[PDB]
Amino acid sequence: KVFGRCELAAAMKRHGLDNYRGYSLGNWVCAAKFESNFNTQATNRNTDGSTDYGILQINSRWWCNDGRTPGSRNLCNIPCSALLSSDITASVNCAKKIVSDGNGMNAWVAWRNRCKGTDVQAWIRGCRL
Ligand code: NA
Ligand code: NA
Ligand SMILES: [Rh+]
Ligand SMILES: [Rh+]
Repeated sequence: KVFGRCELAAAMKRHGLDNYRGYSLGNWVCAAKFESNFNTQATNRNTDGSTDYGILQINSRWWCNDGRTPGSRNLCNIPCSALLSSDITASVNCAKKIVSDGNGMNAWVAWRNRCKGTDVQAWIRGCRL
């Protein structure tokens, strides 16, 4: 599923991301924009052999099992394919574990490089929430 901006903002708010660990909803929308272009089916291979999955590009090195990432963890206790669903529940719940892991949203290099220190409120401007 390719979400609209405000549709994704509403779905993330309902699933409890707004101000989760102090990160305003605009931070999560901005991260999703630059990670996946709001596409739940997005996948990308990493140099280490792991793969990033879904709307927030969650990694098989630590967070999910994709059956092909050797010497990895599955800390969200899910198949990586769950992160590609039109239903973002698994990606949200797994993102809450990731953002709680010590580095906050710096876990998403796209957030650090494209969203941190910017006017992220712009990502939810105009949305009915
Ligand atoms: Na990415
Ligand atoms: Na894994
Ligand atoms: Rh939902
Ligand atoms: Rh509201």
